[PDB]
Amino acid sequence: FQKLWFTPTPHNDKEAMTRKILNITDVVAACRDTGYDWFEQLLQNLLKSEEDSSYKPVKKACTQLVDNLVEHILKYEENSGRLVACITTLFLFSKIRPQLMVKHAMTMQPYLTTKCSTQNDFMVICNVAKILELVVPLMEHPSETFLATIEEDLMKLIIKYGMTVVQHCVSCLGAVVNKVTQNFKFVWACFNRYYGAISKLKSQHQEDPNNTSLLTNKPALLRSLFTVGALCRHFDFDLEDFKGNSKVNIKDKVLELLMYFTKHSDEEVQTKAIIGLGFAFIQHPSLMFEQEVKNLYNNILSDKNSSVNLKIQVLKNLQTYLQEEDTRMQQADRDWKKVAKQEDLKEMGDVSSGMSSSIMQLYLKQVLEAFFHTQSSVRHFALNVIALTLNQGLIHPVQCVPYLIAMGTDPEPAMRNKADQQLVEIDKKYAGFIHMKA
Amino acid sequence: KRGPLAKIWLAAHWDKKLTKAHVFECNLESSVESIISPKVKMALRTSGHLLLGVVRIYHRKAKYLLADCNEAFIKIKMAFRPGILQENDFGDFGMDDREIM
Repeated sequence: FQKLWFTPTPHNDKEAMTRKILNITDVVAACRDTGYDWFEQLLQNLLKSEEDSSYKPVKKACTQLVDNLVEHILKYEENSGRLVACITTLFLFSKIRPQLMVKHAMTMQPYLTTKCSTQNDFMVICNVAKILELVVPLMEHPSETFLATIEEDLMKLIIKYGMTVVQHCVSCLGAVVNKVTQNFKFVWACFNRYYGAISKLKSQHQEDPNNTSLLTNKPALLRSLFTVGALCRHFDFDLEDFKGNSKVNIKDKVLELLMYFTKHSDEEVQTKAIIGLGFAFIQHPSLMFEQEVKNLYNNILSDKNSSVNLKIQVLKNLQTYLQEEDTRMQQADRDWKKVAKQEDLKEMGDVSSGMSSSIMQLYLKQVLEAFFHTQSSVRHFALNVIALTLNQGLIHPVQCVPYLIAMGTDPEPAMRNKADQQLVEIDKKYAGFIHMKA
Repeated sequence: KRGPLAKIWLAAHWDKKLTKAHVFECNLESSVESIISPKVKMALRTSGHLLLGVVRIYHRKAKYLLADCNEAFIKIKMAFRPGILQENDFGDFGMDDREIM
């Protein structure tokens, strides 16, 4: 592959270069179904494996490909599959190395500003938000008006669109606000508005469980729950300057308020509240230890519940917690030398390390029981949670071998493929285990 | 390598590059082994290595002499007195390691 694509391609016979761009976009847009881990691994290998100067053969082709893709995107001007695929390729090339797209961000800015109500357009907005998150802090001496309009249109986008876009944009907003600028009073006022609205709804509901205004303004409440969840996750405003005065333990506040709205009569309200709690959890893990959260999960996952969206939501909460914690640990370990001289030798902390294990021991059993569900999505999510746990060794393997064997006889092929592969890895290290539970 | 004992070095360490032309008459046993014993600053370790070398050389000489003698004797006994599916692995599970997800 280093000889098939990443060659310097001198500035003549442009048709070959255009055909190469067509080919690569086709490859990635077709690979969207399964995963992008392999592509990143290959590109990591090609880049790292030539670290010396040695004419930098891959670097030239890479930078010429990304800038020519930029130019192609510009000259497009107005088939949408190619637009979304090209933006996706830009996203991957930013992820592998971020310096490659420092110069073109000003050219990427206009797409974020305004768009339409079609799907593929939303995918474009999500991807360009991701790119901006990855590249903006690394920009050599940015312009303040650029940051101003960035934050302005990000807020305009938050207050006008759906779920996934809100998530993937409040991510980049939080990152850019905490890395370069400092105007956190804006976000503080935003959370003030949302908190006040949902609290007024709570107060009005506390003595009027049969009123009708709630059945009218439901969308505002739902959007408010999801937004306060995402804000508490990505961008922690329980600190010295956000409040600007003595702390009123806002994290505890939002915890109690969401936990209140968990007990209700409709379904969409409950689902959105659980989503809020999950986002709140990924920022403060210790909250999982609280008794109400415990009994809540250990009742939803058991007890033969009618709902099948609550169970899916719970399992998705656990899954995203595990993945995010793993990624944070790895990418925070990678840059050791900046903090090494300012950490003790006699401490050897555990509460920041052992915590991720402890959590599972409170819920694990129930999750395993969820294998025996008639729906398929529940089974798929349960197997995802267990295969994320075991792959970091958090829990003792030979107590969830029998369930992981009985999952070897589902109809869907990807299911039992993943199961059986997990089983052969469990065996190849530890000789005896399978013979114990057969 | 280099020296009037390089042959024994090779025969004690590598032994494969040593050709049938070397082994035969390159080294005069009664002289070279005699040279090894009073050679200046000879370590016991290297001496043991050289011992195995010279014994391997001598064994090879014995092999060649036996082969040539046997050839000669076989010669001398001559004279001229004019007077479908057969074995496939069961399905693919033998060799079709499945794709991960």
